[PDB]
Parts: sequence; C-alpha cells; structure tokens
Amino acid sequence: GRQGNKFRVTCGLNNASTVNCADNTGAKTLTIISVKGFHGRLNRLPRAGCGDMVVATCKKGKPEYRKKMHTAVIIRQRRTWRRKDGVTLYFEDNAAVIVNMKGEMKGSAITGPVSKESADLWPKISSNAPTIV
Amino acid sequence: GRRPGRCYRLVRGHPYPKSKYCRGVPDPRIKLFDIGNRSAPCDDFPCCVHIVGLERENISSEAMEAARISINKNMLKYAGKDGFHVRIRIHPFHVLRINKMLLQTGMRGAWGKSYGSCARVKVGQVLISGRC
Amino acid sequence: GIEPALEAIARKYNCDKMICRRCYARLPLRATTCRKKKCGHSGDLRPKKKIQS
Amino acid sequence: PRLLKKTEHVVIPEGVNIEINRKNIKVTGPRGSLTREFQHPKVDIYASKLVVKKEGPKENVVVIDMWYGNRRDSAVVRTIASHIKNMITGVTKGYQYKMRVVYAHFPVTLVIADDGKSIQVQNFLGEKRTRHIEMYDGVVVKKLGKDEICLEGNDVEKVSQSAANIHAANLVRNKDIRQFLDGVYVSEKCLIE
RNA sequence: GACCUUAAAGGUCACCA
RNA sequence: UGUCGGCUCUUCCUAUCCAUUUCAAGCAGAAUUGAAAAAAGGUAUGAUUGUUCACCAUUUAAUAGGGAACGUGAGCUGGGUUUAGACCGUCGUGAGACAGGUUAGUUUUACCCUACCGUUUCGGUAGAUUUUCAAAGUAUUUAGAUAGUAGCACAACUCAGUA
RNA sequence: AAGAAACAUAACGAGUACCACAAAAGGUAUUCAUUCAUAUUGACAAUAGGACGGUGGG
Repeated sequence: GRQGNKFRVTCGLNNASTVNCADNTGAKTLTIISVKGFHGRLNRLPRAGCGDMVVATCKKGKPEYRKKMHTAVIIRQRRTWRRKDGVTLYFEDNAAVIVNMKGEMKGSAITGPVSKESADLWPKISSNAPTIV
Repeated sequence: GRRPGRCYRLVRGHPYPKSKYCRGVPDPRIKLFDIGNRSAPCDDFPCCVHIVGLERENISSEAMEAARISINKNMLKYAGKDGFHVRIRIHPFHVLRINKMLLQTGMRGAWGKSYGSCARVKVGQVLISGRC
Repeated sequence: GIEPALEAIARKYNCDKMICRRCYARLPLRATTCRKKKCGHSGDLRPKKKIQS
Repeated sequence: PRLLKKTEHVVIPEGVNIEINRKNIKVTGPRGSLTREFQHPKVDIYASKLVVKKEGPKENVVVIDMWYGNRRDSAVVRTIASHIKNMITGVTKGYQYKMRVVYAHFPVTLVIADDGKSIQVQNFLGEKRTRHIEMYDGVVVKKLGKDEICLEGNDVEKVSQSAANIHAANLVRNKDIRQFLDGVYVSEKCLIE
C-alpha cells in the first residue's frame, strides 16, 4: 500500500526494540520482530527506520491486542537521521501505528508529530496525522 | 525389500537345492511354464524360435515370471490364444542364501538363510522356446 | 482477428513441428531422429501438442 | 563407400560470365556481380564444354569434380554446385522474400529508411522497445502492401538470412506461442523476374 | 538378536568404549 | 596423530534453491511443473535442546545439498561425552554394575623450519657500431610476459487495470 | 625403423598386460557381410493430370 520510494533513513530500531503505539486501538507498546523488505545478512539484526513497515508483537495493551502479532509503521524515532537537503533531525520517542498490508490504519487518530518520510510513504497516515514534521 | 539383482548374478558355489537339508525355502514366483495352446498337434505349428543365453549367470525366479507374463500379454493380443505355444525351459532349482545383519550383532560367525531361488544357466543354453 | 490465410503461415512456423521425447528440442515434421547430440540422437518423437478449446 | 569420381555440372546461360581463380568463382550477369569462395581442399572447379542433354548440343558448364573420397566429403560436390546455380540465378533473376506481419490486437507499424538498408518494427505486441534490424549489403527492403514487405537482392544467402533476422527479432517470450501467434513470417520465396 | 519356559506368549540379557 | 558440537575464516564439488539464457506442458493470463547451458555472485533472524538432527514463529529473489584427518582446541569455548566427590531408581548377600537419570569438576609451550602476510639488503640477462653512433654508471619518464579481478540483487513510477 | 593396408580420429577419442575402473540400453552415425523384393525396356525420388457412378453404400 506504500506509495513511491524512500530516501536513506538510518535505522535506529532493531529487533526486540520496544516502541510506542500512537493509535487509539488500546495497544500501548509493540516490540519489533522483523522488518518487511529487510534483506538478510549473517548475524545481522533486522533494522527499521521512519516509514518502515515492521512486524511487531504487542506485549502491553487490551486483551484483544496483547500477545499477538500485528503490522505497524514507524512514524518517529529517537535516532538522528539526515534529510537530503542537509537537515539533521530526531524525535523524542520511538512510536508506531498499526496498519495492515493494504496500508490503511486500524485506528482513527494519531497522537504526536509524524515524520514526513512516513507521511509521504503512506497516504492514510498523513491524513490522520496532527502535524507532519 | 529385495536385494539388488547384481548381488546374486554370478554362478558361485555348489548347487544348493531344496531338500531335507535345506528348509524354510519360500515358494518360487513362477509356477506356470507352458503357456498358450499346450495341446496343439505337432503339425499345426511348424515354426520355432529360441532365447539363447550367452552368459553363465544366475537367473532369478522373478525374472522368469516377469518374462512369462510379458510374452503372455503380448502374444494373446497379437496371435490370439490358440495360435502359439511357449514353453519356459529353465526351472528355479537352486536356492540362494542371505546373511541378514541387524552393534549387538555378531560380526562374521553366521551362515546365510534362504533368500529365494534362481536357475543356474550357462553359455548357449536355451531359455525360452515357442512355436507358432 | 487473424484471417485463416495468415493463420497457416503462423502455425507452421510455431506449431507444426515434432518434439523429441529426450532432447525436448524442436524438430521438423518429417524427421525420424532426435537431431541434438545430447539426447543421443534418439528415435522416438512426438508431435507438438495442438492448442484446443 | 569411397567413390572413384563424383561430379556435378551447372549450365551457364548466355548473359552470365564466370571466372575461376583457385576455388573462387565470380559470376557476372545483367543484374550485377557475385563473388564467393569455396574453401574445400578436395574439389576441383573448372569450366568446360559438356553435353548434358540426352540429345542436345555442347554448352558451357562449370564442372565441380572430386576424386576418391568418402561419403562425408563427397556430399560437398552437389552443395557447391547448388551454390553456383543459385549465384547464376541471383544475377539473372534476383531473389525476393515476401514477409507478412501477423498481429492479433496491437497493430505493428513498419518504418523503412529512405534508401532501404534498414527497417523499424514498432508496437509489436504493445512493446515500447523498438526493433531496428539492419540489412546486409546488397539486400533492400520495401513495402509491398499492408503488413507485407519484400527483401530484394542478388545473393540468396544474404536475402534469406536478412529475412530471418527480421523474424528472429520479433519473438514472443515467456508466453504461449500457440496462442500469441505474432511476428513477421516469410509467406513465400520467389524470383523477381 | 541370544538363552529359558509355557500352549503364538512371555521372562532375563543386549556391556567397556 | 588431543575424541562431539558451536563460534571465526578460506577454498572446493554440482546431483542448482535464487538471479541470467533456452526447450516442453493436459503452458489462454497469473501462479506453476519437467529439462538443457551455466558454479562468476548470493543463500538470513529467533523460541526449546550440549546437541548433529528436528519442530515451530518470521523475513527474503532464495532462505539448496555436500567435501576439505566426520576442515578448523600451541584458533576459542568446555555445554555434552569420558577419571577422582555426591544423590536417586533397578540389579547384586557384599565389594560394586548400569548406551539409566542429576549435580560439581586445572584446557600447558611457538622464540625453530616452511606456508601465508607484509618489509629490507646485495647481484643481475649479448650482441648495435651512420660520433646526429655504440656501451657502461647514476637519475627520472615510461613499459607490461605473467598473477589476481568486482559488482550484484531488489523495490517504486510509466507501460497498464492494458495484453 | 623404414615400408604396406585398413576400421578410427571435428573428441581431454585412442595409446605398454597384472593396473589402478565402467554397465544395461539407444542412434536414418560410418564400414563390411548375409537374406529377400523391385531391379527395363523403364524401379525409387521428383514435376503434371485422373483418382470415379449407384454410394447419404484408383
């Protein structure tokens, strides 16, 4: 469901990295299991940056979301990444929103800023984002 | 579970028929040796062809049975039932032996058990003959 | 939308050939031997299967 | 078995002049010239006058002769004779190969250069890539009617290969060739005159 | 598999590496 | 002749999993299936187990199978196995036994030759004599028998909701 | 060590026994031989024509 390409965004989120859920779906935190499109290497852990659709499990939330495997998109990250126009930028916390394969967000609202890279990749996230940074 | 045909191809050892000294022999596969019109008078069929073995080797009872069925199906289709008479001229009078090993087993202290039957043929010996 | 006249020249170039059962290679209509060397110049060939509907 | 003498001959018509220099035949006719080299180390090519008809008169012929030689070698005598016969035919009544374009849905537009030494096949099965297909020297393409072309020339090997190059450049790939009957096919091969 | 016993069935052994 | 596995690293085989080129189908398209050329390049992350093996959850174009003293301990580790302590079960009158289970148990030496990787010192190639030439020494600019070899893969737009 | 004749050789095919390997099977590949038929006053290959009537039974 993603539209277009994404430039180089350094991936600061690993396997077993706990992020927050900015949705209103009753899931609090997710831990990344593996990253869609990740090209494997020996002893390398899967890596995710902004706008990267990951496969994550919810270890904290309401019972219909806990102890299950969902699909999310990283909207912000604490790792410092550089834009193509010489802008160096980083957020306050790692957050994600639950989307399906077709790319529509399960929730209805997003809390906090949403990075441009994830907003342009997924048109559904940008519509429900408060601000795009 | 049957051993490869190359294990018991060469003619080795004295003939070892089934008798009061050799017990527990499985029944040979082939039972019918004359097929076709076995009662046809000597003048109906003037022709004669042979299968002549050019090797000194063991021929298992299974190979003779497979050949007997192969000729039977082909000849019934072609010449009909009452137009041919094929007689197999090798019998499985020789009994092969197998030393099955189960490492908790004896290494070499054992003499083989009965395994099957085969016909020790030689060079220039007619195997199967038929008249039509 | 292809006239039958053009069908004949197209099918002959594409369909009316024999196939070696061992080479797998394309052979002419009247051939009697697998032309390619890898298949051992085999002698059993089958016509290319005609399309049907 | 080995043949003591295998021979063949080609009848030279009037408007044809042939000169030979060490298995190198040059044939000149009303339509031009044609030079070919036959580098077989066991054939003797020489022009003579021979009576080839049952009751006919003498006529100028080219005799291709190979003496004692096995059946693998002996096959080349008629091969060379056919080549020389084709060369004579080309310079008198040149060859032409009428190819036709076959399409199901996507029309194919042929763009031929002004002089005729190149073609251009466009929109073959909707493909954006445009095929060029260069032509051999002495072969000229032209458009006869609709979806039909013809290659003119004096050497059959040049005309035939150029025609096959056009067809070989428009092959359907990864699709059922029994259903997607597309491309340019040689309808027939004939002489101009 | 080996030994024993019953009218196929059991019972003991199957170890050092 | 240090006896399992794992970790690290290199190379080799093709009976090829992917990528490249082709042929066949009971190949309409898509997805597939059988086969040929081809071994230059790739072939992953984790839960349980000392495990090889296996079974699950993912991801990927693919997550192929194997050799090299069952590659590799003066390369590591010591989880297992395999001394000496101890416990249980069965067997034995007893000392004791157990391809029955559990727990604790010292991992030595390269400074030698070669190999490999880098790094110095000394030696040096035979047939030209147009003094506008020939040769030796020092120095620079070049030269290139041979040896190695490097780029791969994927995704998005358009083609096109077209064939 | 020179000459002679052949079946090989368009392939890492062949090349000093023991000895350091290869099988069944397949080939309108090639050489020789045997058996049968047509071989001419006209076979096979090829070009040209006929290929039929009741009979919707050469």
